[PDB]
Amino acid sequence: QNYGINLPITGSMDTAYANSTQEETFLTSTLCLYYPTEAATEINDNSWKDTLSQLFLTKGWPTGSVYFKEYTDIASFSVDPQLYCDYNVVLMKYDATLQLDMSELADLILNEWLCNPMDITLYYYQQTDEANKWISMGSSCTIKVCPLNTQTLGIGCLTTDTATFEEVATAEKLVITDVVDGVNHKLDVTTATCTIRNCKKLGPRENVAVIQVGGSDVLDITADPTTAPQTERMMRINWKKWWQVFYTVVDYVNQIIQAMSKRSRSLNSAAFYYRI
Amino acid sequence: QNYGINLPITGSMDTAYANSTQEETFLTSTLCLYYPTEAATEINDNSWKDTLSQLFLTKGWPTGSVYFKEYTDIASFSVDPQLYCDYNVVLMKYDATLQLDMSELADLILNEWLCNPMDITLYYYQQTDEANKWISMGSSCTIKVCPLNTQTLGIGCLTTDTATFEEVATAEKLVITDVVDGVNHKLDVTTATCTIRNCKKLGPRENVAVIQVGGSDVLDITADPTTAPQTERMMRINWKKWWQVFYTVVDYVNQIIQAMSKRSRSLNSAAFYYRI
Amino acid sequence: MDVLYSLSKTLKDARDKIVEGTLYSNVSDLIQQFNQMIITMNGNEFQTGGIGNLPIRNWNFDFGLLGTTLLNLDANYVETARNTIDYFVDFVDNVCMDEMVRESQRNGIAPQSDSLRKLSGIKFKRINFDNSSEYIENWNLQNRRQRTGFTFHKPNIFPYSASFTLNRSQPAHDNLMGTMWLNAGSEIQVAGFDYSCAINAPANIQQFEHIVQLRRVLTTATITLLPDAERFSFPRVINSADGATTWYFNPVILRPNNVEVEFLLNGQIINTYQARFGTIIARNFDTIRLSFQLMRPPNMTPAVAALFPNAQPFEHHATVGLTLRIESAVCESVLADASKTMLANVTSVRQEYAIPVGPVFPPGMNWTDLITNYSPSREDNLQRVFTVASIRSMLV
Amino acid sequence: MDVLYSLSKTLKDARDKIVEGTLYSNVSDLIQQFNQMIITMNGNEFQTGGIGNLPIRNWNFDFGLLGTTLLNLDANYVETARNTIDYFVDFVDNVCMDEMVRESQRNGIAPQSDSLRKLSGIKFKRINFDNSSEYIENWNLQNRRQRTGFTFHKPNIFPYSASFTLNRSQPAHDNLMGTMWLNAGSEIQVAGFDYSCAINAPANIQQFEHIVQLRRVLTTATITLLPDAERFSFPRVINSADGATTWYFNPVILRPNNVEVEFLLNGQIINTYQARFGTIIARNFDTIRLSFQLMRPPNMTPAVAALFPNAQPFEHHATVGLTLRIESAVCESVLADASKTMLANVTSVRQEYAIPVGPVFPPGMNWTDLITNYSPSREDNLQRVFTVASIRSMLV
Ligand SMILES: *[C@@H]1O[C@H](CO)[C@@H](O)[C@H](O)[C@H]1NC(C)=O
Ligand SMILES: *[C@@H]1O[C@H](CO)[C@@H](O)[C@H](O)[C@H]1NC(C)=O
Ligand SMILES: [Ca+2]
Ligand SMILES: [Ca+2]
Ligand SMILES: [Ca+2]
Ligand SMILES: [Ca+2]
Ligand SMILES: [Ca+2]
Ligand SMILES: [Ca+2]
Ligand SMILES: [Ca+2]
Ligand SMILES: [Ca+2]
Ligand SMILES: [Zn+2]
Ligand SMILES: [Zn+2]
Ligand SMILES: [Zn+2]
Repeated sequence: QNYGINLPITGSMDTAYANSTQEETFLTSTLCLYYPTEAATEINDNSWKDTLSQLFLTKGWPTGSVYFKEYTDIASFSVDPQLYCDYNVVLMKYDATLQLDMSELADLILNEWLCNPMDITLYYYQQTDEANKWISMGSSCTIKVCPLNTQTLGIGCLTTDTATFEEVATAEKLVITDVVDGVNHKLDVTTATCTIRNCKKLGPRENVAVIQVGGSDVLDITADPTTAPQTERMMRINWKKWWQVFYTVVDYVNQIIQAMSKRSRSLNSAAFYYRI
Repeated sequence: QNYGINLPITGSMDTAYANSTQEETFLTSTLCLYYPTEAATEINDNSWKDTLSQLFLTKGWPTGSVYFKEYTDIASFSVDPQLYCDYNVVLMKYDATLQLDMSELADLILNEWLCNPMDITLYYYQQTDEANKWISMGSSCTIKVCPLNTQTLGIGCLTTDTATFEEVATAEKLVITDVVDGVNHKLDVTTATCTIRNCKKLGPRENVAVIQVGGSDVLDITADPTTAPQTERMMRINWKKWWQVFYTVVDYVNQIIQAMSKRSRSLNSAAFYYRI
Repeated sequence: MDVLYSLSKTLKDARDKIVEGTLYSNVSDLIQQFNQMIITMNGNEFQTGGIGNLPIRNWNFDFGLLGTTLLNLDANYVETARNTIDYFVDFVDNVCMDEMVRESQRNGIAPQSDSLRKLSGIKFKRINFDNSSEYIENWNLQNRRQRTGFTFHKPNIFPYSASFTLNRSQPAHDNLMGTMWLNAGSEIQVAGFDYSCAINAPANIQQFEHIVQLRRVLTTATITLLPDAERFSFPRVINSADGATTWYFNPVILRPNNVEVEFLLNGQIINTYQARFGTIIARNFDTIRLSFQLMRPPNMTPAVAALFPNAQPFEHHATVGLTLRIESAVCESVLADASKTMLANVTSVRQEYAIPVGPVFPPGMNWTDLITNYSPSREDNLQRVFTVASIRSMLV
Repeated sequence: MDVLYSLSKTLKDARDKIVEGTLYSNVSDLIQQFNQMIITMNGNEFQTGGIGNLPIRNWNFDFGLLGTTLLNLDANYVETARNTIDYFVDFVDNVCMDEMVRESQRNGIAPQSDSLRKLSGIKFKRINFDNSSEYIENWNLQNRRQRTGFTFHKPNIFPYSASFTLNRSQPAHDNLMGTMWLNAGSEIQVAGFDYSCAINAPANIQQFEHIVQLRRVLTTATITLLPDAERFSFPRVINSADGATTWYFNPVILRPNNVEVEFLLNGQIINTYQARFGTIIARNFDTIRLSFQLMRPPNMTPAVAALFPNAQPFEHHATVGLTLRIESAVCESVLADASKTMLANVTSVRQEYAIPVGPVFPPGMNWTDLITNYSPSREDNLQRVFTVASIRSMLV
């Protein structure tokens, strides 16, 4: 009711715990499962979605509340991951060659971003703070950078000649560009094919959990080299069949949801802060 | 916040006024000016965006803060409008023929919406309360309605025969359908080229301003026939040249922003909140 | 205190009763009292203090007695008495001024000036006689911890406060729900405003509650309760709680619904009035809880229906008022009121002689600060200076 | 009260001094006082105890005087005295118990039991003599409205309260800024915690404030102030404010910065200590304002730099603390404390005889509820029962 203003909340250290709200949340919340195409390929069962829905129903989720979304691969899914369920579980297959992209994908959907437009060829752009990144997304993101000095002359690059621009991204579906802060950079991007946005990492996103299937711990959702935070929403499982993976996800859905929380930026309380 | 949103805020009616926050707002905000193609065509300058940015700088905005987005026309712009900056001023050209489409676009961008997906092919949908509408967007949105009764048989229509449906929309980019509340309806929509969502108008969107270029006051952002609220964010100007229009927008940017409230910008750029 | 009051009372009685032509039997007791005062005061030296700009004054008493042999008083007798009375009145006025401009944090009820401390000695107790004024009566009663009472017409009990609470708010400040109030002196004007007119409230009712905590208990209070708050019924531009911006208020007054005024003492309900507005009695209370509801009128003429749309923008904001005036009450503690001049006298004396701010009272004897922080030490010092002010006003 | 105390004091003296072999000159004045007491009480009927399970006891006094003629006391004298003393001690104990279990909203300072009402009569005032105990001395001073004083070791001035305030919080409770405190008895332990370690705070400083409003003014208070709050310095899983969920607190303690402890009276700074730890003195205050700061260390070793990342997740939460113990203080009102047994005596008596809850005190004489809502009526009743309990403990 008092939207758009922060008020202190006081609580006594002896208030009685409410009962478990897990059953009510499962009843009144939707769960979107994101899996690669090859998972459905290897399952081969036409009615597998219905079977998993019934299994979730045995786990307490009402029929039709759980959604099963499909994506081709990590690179294509990364073009614009749009997660709209209350709870999102993204199954991500591991690949040694795609490690950074995997990280990028995680860094794109495990955190909340406030993104403004970027108009290259008309503005020079700085990255103000640690949280100011440039998120480029599209069919093919190729980004080249020319750092300017205080006199606007490029450093190791000629503003007139784009060919001398230092190159940071080549044919990427998603790329997070972090440049030196306090330096104005001219940018060259395939605007017709990729869009770049000036984004601020506001904070973690709590309704999305990425389960990495096979591999080891490789995700890095923070640009700082000295931190590789393995949060509770980044899980990892060893596998040989996708059916076992899905059965594990259904069986331990309580643990998955416990590691997740309702999107704070969303819902009525966060009204006139950013969204809703 | 959320643990204190439902807590009172108390203020004394003698608290001294703070200084103007306009300069700080411009220093920390982003401005998005939306104009039609004819504007850029008529200006016929390749450095007019730079001119506008520099003039805004004279008016206090930093260099890379004012952004320019072009749309073909009112009907095209209404397909998934994307409001990007903190402050979004839309120069909407007036047409005596596009009156309802102007009203629908203004309704969609001057109010906040909470939208859920509809399955017209399976379920029969009804509009619960006076705020419950249907919003259909697409390349070609044609929507036909068959009202039903408590026994599910149609009235003036047959569910099997779509041809008898009481058509409400044809060849539309954006349409806001408002049917009688409490009556179950069966819908035929071009699901191939049209997406229809069950939406609720939560409230005003205060960071979007609409300047109607030319014409009279014809906007009707409210379905209720008895009310046509003209708000601070629904401006109207008379024009002969687009350059004078943009000069007027730049010069009175103080008044325009002062007529808009920040903190209304969502994390996403959509005109609606999508909830599964 | 009783001795200073007795001196002043004797001098006032002598001024009123020692008049040309009067029967000696009219003044016999008064003359004996006055001569007792002369005998007691003779041979004593007093110094009224030099605090602030109040000048140091020395007082020496060597007076003759008033005659007792006349049958009727004559002009010579009256003038002879008036000389002594004038000296005594000047002395008592200076003693009262010296006491009023002093305070202490330990024994604020005890004398603070040198003259009043000297007068507290046993030898001056002979001067003591009829202690009939309200303030001296209360002083003697509370010295024995007997139940006291001060009667106040319009007791200045509420510290000045013009505030508002918002229960529904947002940066646009165009759909606001809350209350605004002025608690000033003996009056409370409160108003609950809902901008939507309870369009989406359950039963279309918006409940408003206002709680006022009195710093002292009031008894036998007569109170007027009017439905409307005329202070919050016109358009206003009101600062925000943090002062960042202003918001517009455009009230349209609806009669409050289910009005319930509770008067409580120590959290227990003593008095309760429901939908009553003429004149009510709160017999003993320290808290006032006002409940009033904005009920959306189910039936509206076209103008009324137009004023209240189903959704935003809301331009005519439904406001329900309330006005509570404590016309008269009784408090066991001294209070400023509309009729008495004690506070004004003490403040005037402290301002005239530029008394430095002390450790007990707020600067300038500001009543809002005092009644907000009405501590027992402040109460003791205030009762002392108010009793002394009344004693002074008997003469000056 | 003075008469009951005089009876008890006479009996205690008689128990301690009327001993075999003692010189009569050691007891002569006491024997006179005792004989006066016997003479006054002879021929009087008392009834004690008709509330709760307290039995009805009837008391009749027909006793002989003690002799005056001996040089040293012998066995006969001691035996006669002992029989009389036993009866009188039983009577005084029962009268004290009868008074301790009664309360009144109106005149709770005045006697409640019938026996103490009878003993307030003039025909018993002869019993009155040396009133030397702090509680009876305070009682007499309060009767005359002189400044009273109760000395307390570890006064129980703070009602028990273990709560917290979150100034920044989110549903996941992983980036939290706020304060948590225990205000219990004579101790205040307050800790300000920032999960980001003030990474984004202006100047890398997070300000924490904590205000404790004492229900009574304290004077001449000795305070231990220690930098750390050990109670809030270990990993803890805490219920949320509404109790719908639990959150995690993994503190890492940094020393507080710009520690400013203010002791305020009427909202004015009486005492103020800036970065002072150990023993401090608060001479007169009713409020304690503790303001401290988490200052992010400008220089860190690799371990410290690792504790506090630049952004979430924050696994180590920077906490600053403060511990404030009131060792000894003086209050104008009775209070429970660690050394006295008045509250324990009254509670024990009310529990042993199943005294129904009254209109003044909370059930079970709960001290937290009593000092939370320490009203004047509660204060008067409590001073009465505490004085009676101190009188009782002289004999029982
Ligand atoms: C909570 O759980 C308890 C224990 O099972 C049960 O008695 C109660 O009905 C439940 N619901 C509520 C609302 O307390
Ligand atoms: C506000 O404006 C006043 C007057 O122009 C000026 O003195 C002051 O420094 C300004 N800044 C603040 C923070 O009040
Ligand atoms: Ca990549
Ligand atoms: Ca180069
Ligand atoms: Ca950077
Ligand atoms: Ca890293
Ligand atoms: Ca249309
Ligand atoms: Ca038809
Ligand atoms: Ca409808
Ligand atoms: Ca309308
Ligand atoms: Zn406000
Ligand atoms: Zn001890
Ligand atoms: Zn919480």
